[PDB]
Amino acid sequence: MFPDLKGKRVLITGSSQGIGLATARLFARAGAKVGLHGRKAPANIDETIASMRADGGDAAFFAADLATSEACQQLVDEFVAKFGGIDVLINNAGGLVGRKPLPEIDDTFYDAVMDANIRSVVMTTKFALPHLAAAAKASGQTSAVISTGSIAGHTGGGPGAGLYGAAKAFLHNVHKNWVDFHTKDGVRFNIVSPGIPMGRFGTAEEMAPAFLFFASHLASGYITGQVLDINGGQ
Amino acid sequence: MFPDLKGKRVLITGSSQGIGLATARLFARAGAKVGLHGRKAPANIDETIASMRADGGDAAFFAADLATSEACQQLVDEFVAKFGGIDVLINNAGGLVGRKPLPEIDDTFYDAVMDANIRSVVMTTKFALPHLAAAAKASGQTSAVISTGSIAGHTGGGPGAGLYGAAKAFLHNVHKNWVDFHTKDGVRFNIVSPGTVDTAFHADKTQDVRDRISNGIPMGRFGTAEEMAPAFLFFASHLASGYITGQVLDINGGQYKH
Amino acid sequence: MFPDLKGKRVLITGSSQGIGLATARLFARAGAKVGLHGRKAPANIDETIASMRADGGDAAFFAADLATSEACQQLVDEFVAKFGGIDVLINNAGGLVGRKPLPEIDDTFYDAVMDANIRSVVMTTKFALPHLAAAAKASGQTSAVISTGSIAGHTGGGPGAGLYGAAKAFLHNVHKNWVDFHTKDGVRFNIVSPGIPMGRFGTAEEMAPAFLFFASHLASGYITGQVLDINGGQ
Amino acid sequence: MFPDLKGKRVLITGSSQGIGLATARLFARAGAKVGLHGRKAPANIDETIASMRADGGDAAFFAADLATSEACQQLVDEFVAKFGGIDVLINNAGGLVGRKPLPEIDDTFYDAVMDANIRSVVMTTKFALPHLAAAAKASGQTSAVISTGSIAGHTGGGPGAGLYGAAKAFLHNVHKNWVDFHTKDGVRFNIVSPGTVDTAFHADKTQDVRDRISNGIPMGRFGTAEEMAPAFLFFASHLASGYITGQVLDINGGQYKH
Repeated sequence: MFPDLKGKRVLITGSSQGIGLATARLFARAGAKVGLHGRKAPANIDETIASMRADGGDAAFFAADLATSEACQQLVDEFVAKFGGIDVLINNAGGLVGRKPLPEIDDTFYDAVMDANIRSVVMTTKFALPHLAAAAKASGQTSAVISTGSIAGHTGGGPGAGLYGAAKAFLHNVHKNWVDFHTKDGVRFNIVSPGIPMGRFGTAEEMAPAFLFFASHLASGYITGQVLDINGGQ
Repeated sequence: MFPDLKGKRVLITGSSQGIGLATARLFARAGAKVGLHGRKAPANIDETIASMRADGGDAAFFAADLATSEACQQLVDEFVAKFGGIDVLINNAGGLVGRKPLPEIDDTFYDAVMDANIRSVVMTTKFALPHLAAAAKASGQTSAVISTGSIAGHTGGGPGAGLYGAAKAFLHNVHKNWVDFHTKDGVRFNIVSPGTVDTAFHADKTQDVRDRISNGIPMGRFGTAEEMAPAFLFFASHLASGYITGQVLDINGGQYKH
Repeated sequence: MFPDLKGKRVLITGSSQGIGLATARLFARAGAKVGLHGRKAPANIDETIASMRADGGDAAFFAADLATSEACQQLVDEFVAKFGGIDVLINNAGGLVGRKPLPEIDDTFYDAVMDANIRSVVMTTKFALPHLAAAAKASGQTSAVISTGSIAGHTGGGPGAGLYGAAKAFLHNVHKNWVDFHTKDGVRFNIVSPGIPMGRFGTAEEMAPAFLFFASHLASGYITGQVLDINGGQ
Repeated sequence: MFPDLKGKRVLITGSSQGIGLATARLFARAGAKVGLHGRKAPANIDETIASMRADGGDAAFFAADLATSEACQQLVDEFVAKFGGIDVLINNAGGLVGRKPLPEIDDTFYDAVMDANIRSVVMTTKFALPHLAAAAKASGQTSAVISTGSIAGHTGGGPGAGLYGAAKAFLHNVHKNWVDFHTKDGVRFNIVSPGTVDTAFHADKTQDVRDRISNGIPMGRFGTAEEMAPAFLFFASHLASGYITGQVLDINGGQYKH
């Protein structure tokens, strides 16, 4: 959607389905080289890659459970081995995991939610950072980190979702620290967050352009530390 | 920057210079029909209009002081008479008026700041609304209102700018009400909130002050007017942002306080 | 409710009824000298003053419509003529005025809401400031400004209440400027803001202690620029 | 500071020193029965307990590292065994652990910060909740949970403190969920969020750094632990704050960024 995305090396965690996949398809159309990721390879992964290549981009799939640091390191290393560097990281791995009210929150549930939603983002960003910085140094422009937030990161998680909302609030805040200390490395950090004034739920296609906007130096070069909610007024 | 902006009728208040102008230019490059506005025509207005038309857009200039409701209604009426409707309203008119500490804020100054920055936005949006709604009904998509906020609307105005910051905070909030009651009219309301931008707005600042500010911004400099523009087009494009409403997007290089 | 409120000179705008009056009664119990205010004197004003004096404080009533600057100046002057200075200003004048949707917002309604809710606060604070500063200089402690906000100043006004919510948001912000530029004058600026998790609406008595807390240097001497919502989780 | 605190059973995690201790002292002066807590007893613990008892309150010390759920459950159980129930929980345990830039954040450090600051609050609140609810049911009023946030939870952690700031932001948010689902249990949840306070927390800072910070704070200095305490009592008192829940109160002398 932006001319300066052509050839950009874009790693998108949690892109085997949903918003992540929709976003990956848009980047490929823009001519980007896209790292697809999930815990397991989709059965139709070859078709998806073929389509992304037909659309004028490139794609490769990487399997990993990003709940551990070693998996985050391996994903980054595999992606760089394939495409030679990183221009854009999209942290979209994560999710609800399950729903448990406070009296039912044990260690196993806590660890599941916190590792899936926070450790994944912190460690993947950590390992991607030197690559993102090197890319920005080489181009004289900016590299981009975009993490997926939630409306719950603003006003709290729903039933059984206390930890999920708070985990997303964590991400909103840690990005502020990353802005303060890594703007000097040429990396911009922004967040997209996929009763309702619009009277309907949003689609995956409606969440995707915002990711490309935040990824494009042309579009958003002076924009960092932002949280863009896509919620039809919710 | 987005293909669905071609032919869109875009009224941009405060677009003679600076952010408003840079934004107008980008819209015309996208093929939009742009209403340019200021209190009086700038010396370069013919050149500006020519460039916008060469780009495949269109442009017409409208003079108004939007401090009164009558001027807001007349601007909207004149714009509709020229272009036939409204798809996008950008409320960018406003300004400091001056810098006065609290002890020096008399009615003249208070009224000047409040009318320039708040009444202008409320009344211009009011008069544009039926047109924006009709356009959305006709297209089956959405029309857009985008208002210019400020970093000051989050963390407070600087020296003598207490009313200016608070006026911008007013705009940030009133948009929430408009989302709640006019989303059903097919209108999306969003805010672009510039930080410190290298425009006439900050031309009074000494080199020492500019340097001080620049050193405190993570990106190490003031923004440019051109760095503000893409966000407006993004919010104006149903293709790009059709499920986005009631957002405030800060363009500040990491800066959150004056 | 706090021992250091004894003898404090407390001007409370919009205190002839409701939250303002309830707050005034608490200050008088704490031994404060209280300026009561409304557009018109209540029919039972003499009884109210007598009660406040019986409770160990003092009270006087001042009539004014604070929609104009001259009325704000006159109120401050009358209060200082009566009590000799100002330690605490509570800006509680204001209100909805009426309910009009955007297409019905004309100049007369706009002016009504904006003057009642914003001009009143800006001008009363302006005229009270030199007195507040002199009081803080003399005691070596702090003087206090407390303005009444609303939940609407955070999440927007309800039906026909767009301007009211936004006016309260204005107050939230202008206080930040006043913190930046008048903390040096020994004045603290805070806000109290009187579907619902608690399953009930709040009372005037439940809104009052927060005002005394923010007014007491002992309780809140390092606290400024705050907004305390009293809404049962709303 | 409030008459209804007399006899209240108040568990304060991280109360050996600093803010937690100053808060504990003020509660005991109000006649409360206070649970003091740290990883190990401070040298002055007998003196502290003596002073609190002389004031007409009571105090007992409980050792725990609240990084594990087991330790949180044991603390709550031991407190209830001593005092018979819980009226107020103050979650003040936490800390930096260390300062590490993002490249240096390994699992050991991450786990240490996250467990110390988040798991501690989640698990201690979980185990205290049935007691807090029973106390509120019995009194016909409310019990209170107050957690210590931070300025950093709003605007981000400083050098090497990215996880600490974000952990505090986590606490600010999770309280919203607890309000939504446990208000019906008669428990109010509020946060006291200190700015820069003159405690052991900042003892590592050079004079140059302390001076720099102090000059940027509107009130011109770090806060004291004693300046934090009244807010906790305010939030703990049903008399004072019975209709107040889900609030975050910053005590920062006008400072909003590190």
